[PDB]
Amino acid sequence: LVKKSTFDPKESSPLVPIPVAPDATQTQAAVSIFGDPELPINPATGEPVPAD
Amino acid sequence: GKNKVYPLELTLEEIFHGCLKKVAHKRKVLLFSGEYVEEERQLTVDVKPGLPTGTRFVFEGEGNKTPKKEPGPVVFVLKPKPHPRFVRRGSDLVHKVTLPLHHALIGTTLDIRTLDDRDLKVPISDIMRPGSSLTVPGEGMPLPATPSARGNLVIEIDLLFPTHLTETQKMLLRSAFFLPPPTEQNEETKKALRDYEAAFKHDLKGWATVFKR
Amino acid sequence: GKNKVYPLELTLEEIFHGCLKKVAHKRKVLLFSGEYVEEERQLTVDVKPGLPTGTRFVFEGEGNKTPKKEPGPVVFVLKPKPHPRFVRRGSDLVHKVTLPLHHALIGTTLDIRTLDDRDLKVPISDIMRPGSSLTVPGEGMPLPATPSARGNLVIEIDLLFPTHLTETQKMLLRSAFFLPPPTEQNEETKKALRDYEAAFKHDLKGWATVFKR
Amino acid sequence: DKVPPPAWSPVFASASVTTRNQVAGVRSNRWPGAVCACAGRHFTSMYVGWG
Amino acid sequence: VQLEPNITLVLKHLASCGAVVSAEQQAALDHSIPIKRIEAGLRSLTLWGRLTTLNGKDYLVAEGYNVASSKEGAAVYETKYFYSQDGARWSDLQPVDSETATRCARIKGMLSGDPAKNYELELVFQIPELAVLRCRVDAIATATSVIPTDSTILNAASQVVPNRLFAGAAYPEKLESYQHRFSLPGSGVTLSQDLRGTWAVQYDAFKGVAQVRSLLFPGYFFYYAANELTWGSLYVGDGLRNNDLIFML
Amino acid sequence: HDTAYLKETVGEALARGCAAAISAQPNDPVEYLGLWLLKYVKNAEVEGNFYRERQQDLQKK
Repeated sequence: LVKKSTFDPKESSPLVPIPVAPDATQTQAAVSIFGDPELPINPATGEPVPAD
Repeated sequence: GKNKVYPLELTLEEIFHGCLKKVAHKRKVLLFSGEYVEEERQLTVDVKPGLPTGTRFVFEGEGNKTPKKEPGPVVFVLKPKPHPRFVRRGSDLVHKVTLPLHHALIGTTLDIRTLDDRDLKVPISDIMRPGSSLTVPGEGMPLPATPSARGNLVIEIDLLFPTHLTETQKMLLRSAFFLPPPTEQNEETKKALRDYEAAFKHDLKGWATVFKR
Repeated sequence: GKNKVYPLELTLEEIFHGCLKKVAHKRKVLLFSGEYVEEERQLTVDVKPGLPTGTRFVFEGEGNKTPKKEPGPVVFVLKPKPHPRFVRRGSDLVHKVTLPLHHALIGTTLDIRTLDDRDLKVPISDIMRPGSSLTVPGEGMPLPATPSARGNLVIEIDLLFPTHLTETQKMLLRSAFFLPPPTEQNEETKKALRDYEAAFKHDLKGWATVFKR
Repeated sequence: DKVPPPAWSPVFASASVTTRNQVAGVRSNRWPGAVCACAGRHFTSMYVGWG
Repeated sequence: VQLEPNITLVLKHLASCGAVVSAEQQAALDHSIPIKRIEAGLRSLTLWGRLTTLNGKDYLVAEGYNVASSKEGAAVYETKYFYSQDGARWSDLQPVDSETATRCARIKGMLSGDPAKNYELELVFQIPELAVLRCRVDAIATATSVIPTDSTILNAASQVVPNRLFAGAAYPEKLESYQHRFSLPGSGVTLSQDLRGTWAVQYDAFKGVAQVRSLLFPGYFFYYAANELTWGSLYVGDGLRNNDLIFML
Repeated sequence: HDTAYLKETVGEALARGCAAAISAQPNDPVEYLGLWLLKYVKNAEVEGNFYRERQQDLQKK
């Protein structure tokens, strides 16, 4: 009952929250070996970019 | 009598989370001297999450003070700064994305970065019509009335058609756009499609997978 | 100083060619009797070719006649009746046609019957973008100023995308939308394309051309 | 759908089509659990599941 | 005693029941599950099951929830569902409104591969395949989601949290030792309160591994190791429902 | 009179709220006091709700 009766004046913090998350550059590189990466589409002309 | 209105600029992230902005006010008290006396007054404005555009904040008692009449209130009007991705409409968000034609037909996943630190990969449900849109519920601005409900993010789909197509490419398009239903194809048709797919998905001489240069 | 305004409805063909409409006007003259007495007048209005919508025709001295004041003029305003094909937008017509997706990409020839009794076949010049348009010079409404020059007929294109596509149909579409340039294709690729085309256009067991059931 | 589902649906072992040594077989639709696989000269059939 | 079922242990214990995943897909699953978990801001994300399609590209569905509280006597989990043809890249599964939630249960037959397929139903109604897939997952989760009893407890502010002092369920062979996830810890509602002949339990008393299979949904399995407190469930096979249960038994 | 009306109506609640504002030392005491009173009436009713729910569960068990 004390826990439910505690006042909690949640006010707008001046700073936008920032996320605490470990870096994922290493893991993202490992994932990229799975599957075929689709050829990117040139924004200027919808035709695909040159490839080999 | 007369009130002074001041535009107040915020980013979409501040509106989503709820900012506590501090603003400086220049109050001009008028006296016998030719020049006026000005001072800087700091005001704390509390914007709650999901407040609609055009919200007016008024501070009574603050403003340029003529010797006789008590100064009128100062007015702060809320307007949002432009955002590279989302433009707000009513209570939800609008995301305009340019989409390649083959992404519309075959179907891919649109990847967007929300105002909250979450990453969405919404799939393309079916053949997107020209001018059609896709709606993701519970991804817009929070409701000003209740701090738990959210609007539905609206993705206005814009189609990017290819600029060139070869005669052989058009022939392949025509065959795919008039293929008989699978309960009608001949045995030659089934064998022909199998041969083409095997020669299209070839690991070495096939063009299914290519590496950009 | 009151005037009688009467809408005048004309078909697009009449305005294009120039009609000669005979209209009936009911003029009321007030007498000593409790009720009025009215007569039907015949007025000849000569609409010139390609007159803009909203043209006002005024007949001076024609209107309800009060015992004292000379009757005011009667006003005829020109408005066009709806047309199954064309809606005029200024000096030129506008045609809205629903276009198949494969018609847009591959390219076909639209069929349009003009206001003049001449058939028109306009090819699709390139990849029709969603919300794009096509213009045919010299196929619009005649200019009111000069009786020879006309506007330009404008085709407003609204693509009709297919409703269902099978997995094998999508696979062929992906191969068509990612085919390597002809200077890059392998020898196996050229052989595969030649084999598939010869089977898709098979004279007896191919689906290149079929007869509707 | 108005198209009856054909039996012996395909089954793959790799997402990419450029893998060097990948096995590939078929899986029956009429009997759920029956699968046939073949890698070169080594092929085998097996049925596991409810009868 | 666990806080989240392991993907490896679930695949290991359910390999006998045919609940297996391709080795390359298993390798991709290990890398891409933490990536999606961080990207979606979820504190829990595990593989829910695998659905068979007419193509070899099956649907891999993994569910995840961020909050879980008691609401009107039902343990409500704000679950988020994701699907992926391969283990590399995941997409989202949006919830389905009620009007299409009733017109999707009448569509039967195992699904196709491409999620951009539209089914036509009777005037004609167009319904995306992804909507049909979401319906089947929701229906199976409502009927089959099972956890050991007393494994969850209510803290202050009415939230369901894992029981850190859960000592295990005595008599794991009995169906009274298992309950639905959405059942409140106080309520004595278990799998015994369901239909008499819809749940089959095979308990290995020596190895201390209890196995639960759903007869109304034949593709659902759930294991519970007794020597070490570890339980997990996985649905493998098509999402269709078994209606004529009385004739089969 | 007016003082008696104020004391017996809001005298006790306001004193508790003022004590909380003194200890908390917020950045805006007037808003803090206003929200405290709104919470003050809210926790009282849910306290009765909590007692009723606890009694109901024991009887049901």
